[PDB]
Amino acid sequence: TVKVCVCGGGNGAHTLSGLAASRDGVEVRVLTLFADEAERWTKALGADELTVIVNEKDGTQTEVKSRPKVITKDPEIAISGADVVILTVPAFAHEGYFQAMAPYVQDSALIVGLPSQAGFEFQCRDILGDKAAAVSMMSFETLPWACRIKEFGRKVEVLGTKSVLAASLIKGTAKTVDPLSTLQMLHGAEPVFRLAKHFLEMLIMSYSFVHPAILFGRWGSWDGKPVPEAPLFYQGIDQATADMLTACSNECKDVANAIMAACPGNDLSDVKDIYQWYLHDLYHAITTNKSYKGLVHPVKAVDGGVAPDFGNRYLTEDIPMGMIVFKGVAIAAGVAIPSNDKLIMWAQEKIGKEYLVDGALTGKDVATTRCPQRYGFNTLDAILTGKKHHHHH
Ligand SMILES: NC(=O)c1ccc[n+]([C@@H]2O[C@H](COP(=O)([O-])OP(=O)(O)OC[C@H]3O[C@@H](n4cnc5c(N)ncnc54)[C@H](O)[C@@H]3O)[C@@H](O)[C@H]2O)c1
Repeated sequence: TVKVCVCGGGNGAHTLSGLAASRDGVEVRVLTLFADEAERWTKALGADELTVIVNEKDGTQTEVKSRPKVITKDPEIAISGADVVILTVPAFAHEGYFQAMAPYVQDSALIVGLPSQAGFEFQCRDILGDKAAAVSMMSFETLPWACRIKEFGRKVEVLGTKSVLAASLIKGTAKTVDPLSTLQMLHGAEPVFRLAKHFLEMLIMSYSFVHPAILFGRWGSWDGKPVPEAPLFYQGIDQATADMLTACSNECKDVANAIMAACPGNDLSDVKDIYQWYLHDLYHAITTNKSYKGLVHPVKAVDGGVAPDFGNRYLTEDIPMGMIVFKGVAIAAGVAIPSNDKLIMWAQEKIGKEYLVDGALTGKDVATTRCPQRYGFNTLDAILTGKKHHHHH
Protein backbone atom coordinates (compact mmCIF):
# COMPACT_ATOMS: atom_id res chain seq x y z
CA THR A 1 0.00 0.00 0.00
CA VAL A 2 1.22 3.48 -0.94
CA LYS A 3 -0.40 5.87 1.53
CA VAL A 4 -0.80 9.39 0.12
CA CYS A 5 -2.06 12.58 1.77
CA VAL A 6 -3.38 15.38 -0.44
CA CYS A 7 -3.45 18.82 1.18
CA GLY A 8 -5.90 21.41 -0.12
CA GLY A 9 -9.42 21.64 -1.53
CA GLY A 10 -9.08 23.73 -4.71
CA ASN A 11 -8.81 22.71 -8.37
CA GLY A 12 -5.54 20.78 -8.13
CA ALA A 13 -6.54 18.98 -4.92
CA HIS A 14 -9.72 17.69 -6.60
CA THR A 15 -7.75 16.48 -9.65
CA LEU A 16 -4.92 14.88 -7.66
CA SER A 17 -7.31 13.17 -5.23
CA GLY A 18 -9.31 11.89 -8.22
CA LEU A 19 -6.33 10.72 -10.27
CA ALA A 20 -4.42 9.33 -7.28
CA ALA A 21 -7.26 7.33 -5.66
CA SER A 22 -7.93 5.64 -9.02
CA ARG A 23 -4.49 4.02 -8.93
CA ASP A 24 -4.31 0.41 -7.76
CA GLY A 25 -2.71 -0.03 -4.32
CA VAL A 26 -2.91 3.62 -3.28
CA GLU A 27 -4.69 4.96 -0.17
CA VAL A 28 -5.57 8.65 -0.47
CA ARG A 29 -6.37 10.88 2.48
CA VAL A 30 -7.44 14.47 1.89
CA LEU A 31 -6.38 17.03 4.48
CA THR A 32 -7.87 20.53 4.41
CA LEU A 33 -7.66 23.05 7.26
CA PHE A 34 -9.65 25.82 5.54
CA ALA A 35 -12.56 26.18 7.99
CA ASP A 36 -14.76 23.08 7.46
CA GLU A 37 -14.03 22.45 3.76
CA ALA A 38 -13.41 18.75 4.50
CA GLU A 39 -16.86 18.44 6.07
CA ARG A 40 -18.30 20.32 3.08
CA TRP A 41 -16.42 18.04 0.66
CA THR A 42 -17.61 14.81 2.33
CA LYS A 43 -21.25 15.94 2.52
CA ALA A 44 -21.11 17.02 -1.15
CA LEU A 45 -19.60 13.72 -2.31
CA GLY A 46 -21.95 11.51 -0.29
CA ALA A 47 -21.67 7.88 -1.36
CA ASP A 48 -20.78 8.75 -4.98
CA GLU A 49 -17.37 8.62 -6.65
CA LEU A 50 -15.18 11.63 -7.44
CA THR A 51 -14.97 12.39 -11.16
CA VAL A 52 -12.10 13.75 -13.28
CA ILE A 53 -12.79 14.76 -16.90
CA VAL A 54 -9.61 14.84 -19.00
CA ASN A 55 -9.26 16.32 -22.49
CA GLU A 56 -6.53 14.12 -23.98
CA LYS A 57 -5.05 16.61 -26.54
CA ASP A 58 -6.59 15.18 -28.60
CA GLY A 59 -8.56 12.00 -27.82
CA THR A 60 -11.86 13.66 -26.84
CA GLN A 61 -12.51 12.98 -23.12
CA THR A 62 -12.01 10.37 -20.37
CA GLU A 63 -14.10 9.47 -17.31
CA VAL A 64 -11.97 8.78 -14.20
CA LYS A 65 -13.94 7.67 -11.11
CA SER A 66 -12.48 7.08 -7.63
CA ARG A 67 -13.07 7.58 -3.90
CA PRO A 68 -10.46 8.61 -1.30
CA LYS A 69 -10.45 6.64 1.96
CA VAL A 70 -11.33 9.75 4.00
CA ILE A 71 -11.53 13.56 3.62
CA THR A 72 -10.67 15.26 6.91
CA LYS A 73 -9.51 18.42 8.70
CA ASP A 74 -7.84 16.25 11.36
CA PRO A 75 -4.10 16.08 10.54
CA GLU A 76 -3.65 13.05 12.83
CA ILE A 77 -5.90 10.87 10.65
CA ALA A 78 -4.59 12.17 7.30
CA ILE A 79 -0.86 12.40 8.13
CA SER A 80 -0.23 9.32 10.35
CA GLY A 81 1.40 6.55 8.30
CA ALA A 82 1.42 8.74 5.17
CA ASP A 83 4.23 7.83 2.79
CA VAL A 84 3.64 10.87 0.56
CA VAL A 85 2.35 14.29 1.66
CA ILE A 86 1.45 16.47 -1.33
CA LEU A 87 0.53 20.14 -0.93
CA THR A 88 -1.68 21.43 -3.74
CA VAL A 89 -2.76 24.92 -2.63
CA PRO A 90 -1.69 28.56 -3.15
CA ALA A 91 1.57 29.08 -1.24
CA PHE A 92 0.00 31.35 1.42
CA ALA A 93 -1.77 28.29 2.87
CA HIS A 94 1.46 26.24 3.10
CA GLU A 95 2.41 27.47 6.59
CA GLY A 96 -0.72 25.98 8.17
CA TYR A 97 -0.29 22.59 6.52
CA PHE A 98 3.30 22.20 7.72
CA GLN A 99 2.25 23.31 11.23
CA ALA A 100 -0.63 20.81 11.35
CA MET A 101 1.40 17.87 9.95
CA ALA A 102 4.54 18.39 12.09
CA PRO A 103 3.64 16.28 15.17
CA TYR A 104 2.36 13.46 12.91
CA VAL A 105 4.77 13.22 9.97
CA GLN A 106 6.84 10.00 9.88
CA ASP A 107 10.59 10.05 9.14
CA SER A 108 10.19 8.32 5.77
CA ALA A 109 7.58 10.81 4.51
CA LEU A 110 8.01 12.36 1.07
CA ILE A 111 6.79 15.96 1.30
CA VAL A 112 5.75 17.38 -2.07
CA GLY A 113 4.91 20.94 -3.10
CA LEU A 114 2.70 20.58 -6.17
CA PRO A 115 3.28 23.58 -6.30
CA SER A 116 5.47 24.56 -4.28
CA GLN A 117 7.05 27.02 -5.83
CA ALA A 118 9.54 29.46 -3.99
CA GLY A 119 10.96 29.16 -0.45
CA PHE A 120 8.94 25.97 0.07
CA GLU A 121 11.96 24.09 1.50
CA PHE A 122 13.05 26.91 3.83
CA GLN A 123 9.53 27.07 5.26
CA CYS A 124 9.46 23.28 5.65
CA ARG A 125 12.86 23.19 7.42
CA ASP A 126 11.74 25.91 9.82
CA ILE A 127 8.36 24.50 10.84
CA LEU A 128 9.36 20.81 10.99
CA GLY A 129 12.58 21.57 12.93
CA ASP A 130 14.68 18.48 13.73
CA LYS A 131 12.47 16.21 11.57
CA ALA A 132 13.18 18.25 8.41
CA ALA A 133 16.57 16.59 7.90
CA ALA A 134 14.87 13.16 8.00
CA VAL A 135 12.04 13.69 5.47
CA SER A 136 12.48 14.29 1.73
CA MET A 137 11.34 17.57 0.14
CA MET A 138 10.09 17.66 -3.47
CA SER A 139 9.28 20.86 -5.40
CA PHE A 140 7.42 20.81 -8.76
CA GLU A 141 7.75 23.79 -11.11
CA THR A 142 3.99 24.26 -11.58
CA LEU A 143 0.65 22.41 -11.42
CA PRO A 144 0.60 19.31 -13.68
CA TRP A 145 -2.72 20.34 -15.25
CA ALA A 146 -4.80 23.28 -16.38
CA CYS A 147 -7.87 22.33 -14.33
CA ARG A 148 -11.08 23.72 -12.82
CA ILE A 149 -13.81 22.43 -10.50
CA LYS A 150 -17.16 21.99 -12.29
CA GLU A 151 -19.06 20.93 -9.15
CA PHE A 152 -17.60 21.16 -5.64
CA GLY A 153 -16.48 17.92 -3.98
CA ARG A 154 -17.75 15.90 -6.94
CA LYS A 155 -16.44 17.02 -10.32
CA VAL A 156 -13.23 18.54 -11.73
CA GLU A 157 -12.17 19.20 -15.34
CA VAL A 158 -8.69 18.86 -16.81
CA LEU A 159 -8.57 21.21 -19.82
CA GLY A 160 -5.07 19.96 -20.65
CA THR A 161 -2.12 18.06 -19.22
CA LYS A 162 1.55 19.08 -19.53
CA SER A 163 3.90 17.10 -21.78
CA VAL A 164 6.96 17.31 -19.50
CA LEU A 165 7.32 18.52 -15.90
CA ALA A 166 10.37 18.99 -13.67
CA ALA A 167 10.73 18.47 -9.91
CA SER A 168 13.61 19.11 -7.51
CA LEU A 169 14.55 17.03 -4.44
CA ILE A 170 16.40 17.39 -1.15
CA LYS A 171 17.09 13.85 0.08
CA GLY A 172 16.74 13.26 3.80
CA THR A 173 18.35 10.58 5.96
CA ALA A 174 15.23 8.41 5.69
CA LYS A 175 14.51 6.07 2.78
CA THR A 176 11.23 7.22 1.27
CA VAL A 177 9.28 5.57 -1.52
CA ASP A 178 10.98 6.40 -4.85
CA PRO A 179 10.08 10.08 -5.48
CA LEU A 180 10.03 10.35 -9.28
CA SER A 181 8.31 7.05 -10.13
CA THR A 182 5.76 7.10 -7.26
CA LEU A 183 4.67 10.61 -8.31
CA GLN A 184 4.61 9.45 -11.95
CA MET A 185 2.45 6.44 -11.09
CA LEU A 186 0.00 8.75 -9.27
CA HIS A 187 -0.25 11.02 -12.33
CA GLY A 188 -0.32 8.18 -14.88
CA ALA A 189 1.36 8.55 -18.28
CA GLU A 190 1.39 12.37 -18.29
CA PRO A 191 3.09 14.67 -17.63
CA VAL A 192 6.43 12.86 -17.94
CA PHE A 193 8.48 13.88 -14.93
CA ARG A 194 12.20 14.70 -14.84
CA LEU A 195 14.42 15.28 -11.82
CA ALA A 196 16.13 18.67 -11.69
CA LYS A 197 19.74 18.62 -10.50
CA HIS A 198 19.22 20.99 -7.55
CA PHE A 199 16.40 22.60 -5.52
CA LEU A 200 17.81 26.11 -5.97
CA GLU A 201 17.75 25.53 -9.73
CA MET A 202 14.01 24.82 -9.46
CA LEU A 203 13.57 27.88 -7.22
CA ILE A 204 15.35 30.22 -9.66
CA MET A 205 13.90 28.56 -12.81
CA SER A 206 10.40 29.41 -11.56
CA TYR A 207 11.10 32.79 -13.23
CA SER A 208 9.28 34.78 -10.53
CA PHE A 209 9.82 38.08 -12.39
CA VAL A 210 7.65 37.11 -15.41
CA HIS A 211 4.15 38.25 -14.35
CA PRO A 212 5.41 41.30 -12.40
CA ALA A 213 7.49 42.17 -15.51
CA ILE A 214 4.54 41.78 -17.92
CA LEU A 215 2.39 43.93 -15.63
CA PHE A 216 5.19 46.51 -15.44
CA GLY A 217 5.54 46.40 -19.23
CA ARG A 218 1.90 47.29 -19.88
CA TRP A 219 1.32 49.60 -16.87
CA GLY A 220 4.82 50.92 -15.98
CA SER A 221 4.37 54.67 -16.35
CA TRP A 222 0.60 54.37 -16.79
CA ASP A 223 -0.81 57.92 -16.75
CA GLY A 224 -4.06 56.99 -14.98
CA LYS A 225 -6.20 57.03 -18.12
CA PRO A 226 -8.39 54.05 -19.20
CA VAL A 227 -8.21 51.72 -22.23
CA PRO A 228 -11.05 50.58 -24.58
CA GLU A 229 -10.79 46.94 -23.44
CA ALA A 230 -8.58 44.31 -21.76
CA PRO A 231 -5.23 44.26 -23.62
CA LEU A 232 -3.46 40.97 -24.41
CA PHE A 233 -1.29 39.59 -21.60
CA TYR A 234 1.70 37.63 -22.94
CA GLN A 235 0.99 38.44 -26.61
CA GLY A 236 0.62 42.12 -25.73
CA ILE A 237 4.17 42.69 -24.49
CA ASP A 238 6.47 45.27 -26.10
CA GLN A 239 10.15 44.90 -27.10
CA ALA A 240 11.36 46.73 -23.96
CA THR A 241 9.52 44.17 -21.80
CA ALA A 242 11.22 41.35 -23.73
CA ASP A 243 14.53 43.04 -22.88
CA MET A 244 13.38 43.39 -19.25
CA LEU A 245 12.71 39.63 -19.12
CA THR A 246 16.18 38.91 -20.58
CA ALA A 247 17.83 41.20 -18.01
CA CYS A 248 16.14 39.42 -15.08
CA SER A 249 16.95 35.98 -16.56
CA ASN A 250 20.65 36.90 -16.79
CA GLU A 251 20.53 38.00 -13.14
CA CYS A 252 19.16 34.51 -12.42
CA LYS A 253 22.27 33.00 -14.05
CA ASP A 254 24.47 35.46 -12.11
CA VAL A 255 23.08 34.18 -8.80
CA ALA A 256 23.39 30.58 -10.03
CA ASN A 257 27.03 31.05 -11.10
CA ALA A 258 27.99 32.79 -7.84
CA ILE A 259 26.43 29.97 -5.78
CA MET A 260 28.40 27.42 -7.84
CA ALA A 261 31.65 29.35 -7.36
CA ALA A 262 31.17 29.81 -3.59
CA CYS A 263 29.75 26.32 -2.96
CA PRO A 264 31.29 23.39 -4.89
CA GLY A 265 29.27 20.17 -5.21
CA ASN A 266 26.04 22.08 -5.88
CA ASP A 267 25.17 21.74 -9.57
CA LEU A 268 23.18 24.74 -10.86
CA SER A 269 24.14 24.37 -14.55
CA ASP A 270 20.54 23.75 -15.66
CA VAL A 271 19.56 27.31 -14.76
CA LYS A 272 18.77 28.59 -18.17
CA ASP A 273 18.05 31.67 -20.21
CA ILE A 274 14.32 32.34 -20.46
CA TYR A 275 14.61 32.41 -24.26
CA GLN A 276 16.57 29.14 -24.20
CA TRP A 277 13.66 27.84 -22.07
CA TYR A 278 11.08 25.70 -23.95
CA LEU A 279 9.33 23.25 -23.52
CA HIS A 280 13.32 33.67 -33.79
CA ASP A 281 14.11 35.50 -30.52
CA LEU A 282 12.52 35.96 -27.06
CA TYR A 283 9.98 38.65 -28.01
CA HIS A 284 8.64 36.71 -31.01
CA ALA A 285 8.83 33.42 -29.09
CA ILE A 286 6.38 34.81 -26.51
CA THR A 287 4.08 36.76 -28.86
CA THR A 288 3.78 33.98 -31.48
CA ASN A 289 2.92 31.31 -28.91
CA LYS A 290 -0.45 29.70 -29.67
CA SER A 291 -0.51 28.79 -25.96
CA TYR A 292 -0.87 32.54 -25.24
CA LYS A 293 -3.74 33.37 -27.65
CA GLY A 294 -6.51 35.60 -26.26
CA LEU A 295 -5.06 35.75 -22.76
CA VAL A 296 -5.71 39.24 -21.40
CA HIS A 297 -4.60 41.44 -18.50
CA PRO A 298 -6.63 41.58 -15.25
CA VAL A 299 -9.09 44.46 -15.72
CA LYS A 300 -11.75 46.34 -13.74
CA ALA A 301 -14.39 48.79 -14.98
CA VAL A 302 -13.75 52.52 -14.49
CA ASP A 303 -14.45 55.96 -15.99
CA GLY A 304 -14.15 55.94 -19.82
CA GLY A 305 -12.89 52.33 -20.14
CA VAL A 306 -11.17 49.59 -18.14
CA ALA A 307 -8.32 49.88 -15.62
CA PRO A 308 -5.76 47.22 -14.61
CA ASP A 309 -6.89 45.09 -11.66
CA PHE A 310 -3.79 44.93 -9.45
CA GLY A 311 -5.47 42.82 -6.74
CA ASN A 312 -4.33 39.50 -8.22
CA ARG A 313 -2.19 36.37 -7.72
CA TYR A 314 0.31 37.74 -10.26
CA LEU A 315 1.58 40.00 -7.45
CA THR A 316 0.03 38.73 -4.19
CA GLU A 317 1.67 35.33 -4.73
CA ASP A 318 4.56 35.87 -7.16
CA ILE A 319 6.23 38.59 -5.08
CA PRO A 320 6.26 37.23 -1.48
CA MET A 321 6.34 33.55 -2.53
CA GLY A 322 8.64 34.21 -5.48
CA MET A 323 10.65 37.37 -6.13
CA ILE A 324 11.41 38.14 -2.47
CA VAL A 325 12.63 34.57 -2.00
CA PHE A 326 14.93 34.96 -5.02
CA LYS A 327 16.03 38.36 -3.64
CA GLY A 328 16.82 36.67 -0.31
CA VAL A 329 19.03 34.18 -2.15
CA ALA A 330 20.64 36.99 -4.21
CA ILE A 331 21.61 38.90 -1.04
CA ALA A 332 23.26 35.80 0.47
CA ALA A 333 25.18 35.17 -2.78
CA GLY A 334 26.44 38.78 -2.91
CA VAL A 335 24.82 39.51 -6.27
CA ALA A 336 22.87 42.74 -6.79
CA ILE A 337 19.86 42.14 -9.04
CA PRO A 338 18.81 45.69 -10.14
CA SER A 339 16.20 44.70 -12.74
CA ASN A 340 14.55 42.26 -10.32
CA ASP A 341 14.79 44.93 -7.59
CA LYS A 342 13.00 47.59 -9.67
CA LEU A 343 10.15 45.15 -10.38
CA ILE A 344 9.84 44.28 -6.69
CA MET A 345 9.71 47.97 -5.71
CA TRP A 346 6.93 48.68 -8.25
CA ALA A 347 4.76 45.59 -7.69
CA GLN A 348 5.17 46.21 -3.95
CA GLU A 349 3.24 49.50 -3.92
CA LYS A 350 0.50 48.21 -6.28
CA ILE A 351 -0.77 45.63 -3.76
CA GLY A 352 -0.30 47.84 -0.68
CA LYS A 353 2.50 45.66 0.68
CA GLU A 354 6.15 46.28 1.59
CA TYR A 355 9.00 43.75 1.65
CA LEU A 356 12.08 45.41 0.14
CA VAL A 357 13.43 48.84 1.13
CA ASP A 358 16.68 50.30 -0.27
CA GLY A 359 17.90 46.84 -1.35
CA ALA A 360 17.38 45.37 2.13
CA LEU A 361 14.74 42.89 3.34
CA THR A 362 13.40 45.16 6.09
CA GLY A 363 9.88 45.83 4.71
CA LYS A 364 6.75 45.76 6.90
CA ASP A 365 5.38 42.53 5.38
CA VAL A 366 8.70 40.69 4.98
CA ALA A 367 7.50 38.24 7.67
CA THR A 368 4.75 36.98 5.31
CA THR A 369 7.41 35.97 2.76
CA ARG A 370 9.62 32.87 2.45
CA CYS A 371 13.02 34.51 1.94
CA PRO A 372 15.67 32.41 3.78
CA GLN A 373 16.53 35.35 6.06
CA ARG A 374 12.95 35.49 7.42
CA TYR A 375 13.60 32.06 8.95
CA GLY A 376 17.16 32.86 10.05
CA PHE A 377 19.00 31.30 7.10
CA ASN A 378 21.52 34.08 6.45
CA THR A 379 24.40 32.20 4.81
CA LEU A 380 24.50 30.14 1.60
CA ASP A 381 25.36 26.94 3.47
CA ALA A 382 22.46 27.61 5.85
CA ILE A 383 20.32 28.00 2.73
CA LEU A 384 21.73 24.78 1.24
CA THR A 385 21.93 22.50 4.30
CA GLY A 386 19.36 24.01 6.67
CA LYS A 387 21.92 24.07 9.49
CA LYS A 388 22.40 27.41 11.24
CA HIS A 389 26.01 28.13 12.27
CA HIS A 390 26.83 27.76 15.98
CA HIS A 391 30.23 28.91 17.26
CA HIS A 392 31.82 28.08 20.62
CA HIS A 393 32.82 29.17 23.17
N1 LIG B 1 -5.67 25.36 -11.36
C1 LIG B 1 -4.96 25.59 -12.47
O1 LIG B 1 -5.45 25.22 -13.74
C2 LIG B 1 -3.62 26.25 -12.39
C3 LIG B 1 -2.75 26.10 -13.47
C4 LIG B 1 -1.37 26.24 -13.29
C5 LIG B 1 -0.88 26.53 -12.02
N2 LIG B 1 -1.73 26.69 -10.96
C6 LIG B 1 -1.16 27.00 -9.63
O2 LIG B 1 -1.38 25.93 -8.72
C7 LIG B 1 -1.62 26.42 -7.41
C8 LIG B 1 -2.87 25.77 -6.82
O3 LIG B 1 -3.91 25.83 -7.77
P1 LIG B 1 -5.45 25.56 -7.38
O4 LIG B 1 -6.24 25.82 -8.60
O5 LIG B 1 -5.56 24.23 -6.73
O6 LIG B 1 -5.74 26.71 -6.28
P2 LIG B 1 -7.21 27.10 -5.74
O7 LIG B 1 -7.36 28.57 -5.74
O8 LIG B 1 -8.28 26.45 -6.54
O9 LIG B 1 -7.26 26.55 -4.23
C9 LIG B 1 -8.06 27.14 -3.24
C10 LIG B 1 -7.83 26.35 -1.96
O10 LIG B 1 -6.92 27.02 -1.11
C11 LIG B 1 -7.26 26.84 0.26
N3 LIG B 1 -7.48 28.14 0.91
C12 LIG B 1 -8.00 29.27 0.32
N4 LIG B 1 -8.06 30.26 1.23
C13 LIG B 1 -7.58 29.79 2.41
C14 LIG B 1 -7.42 30.38 3.66
N5 LIG B 1 -8.11 31.49 3.92
N6 LIG B 1 -6.90 29.64 4.70
C15 LIG B 1 -6.54 28.31 4.51
N7 LIG B 1 -6.71 27.74 3.26
C16 LIG B 1 -7.22 28.46 2.22
C17 LIG B 1 -8.56 26.04 0.27
O11 LIG B 1 -8.27 24.69 0.56
C18 LIG B 1 -9.10 26.18 -1.13
O12 LIG B 1 -9.80 25.03 -1.54
C19 LIG B 1 -1.74 27.93 -7.51
O13 LIG B 1 -0.62 28.51 -6.89
C20 LIG B 1 -1.76 28.25 -8.99
O14 LIG B 1 -0.99 29.40 -9.28
C21 LIG B 1 -3.09 26.55 -11.13
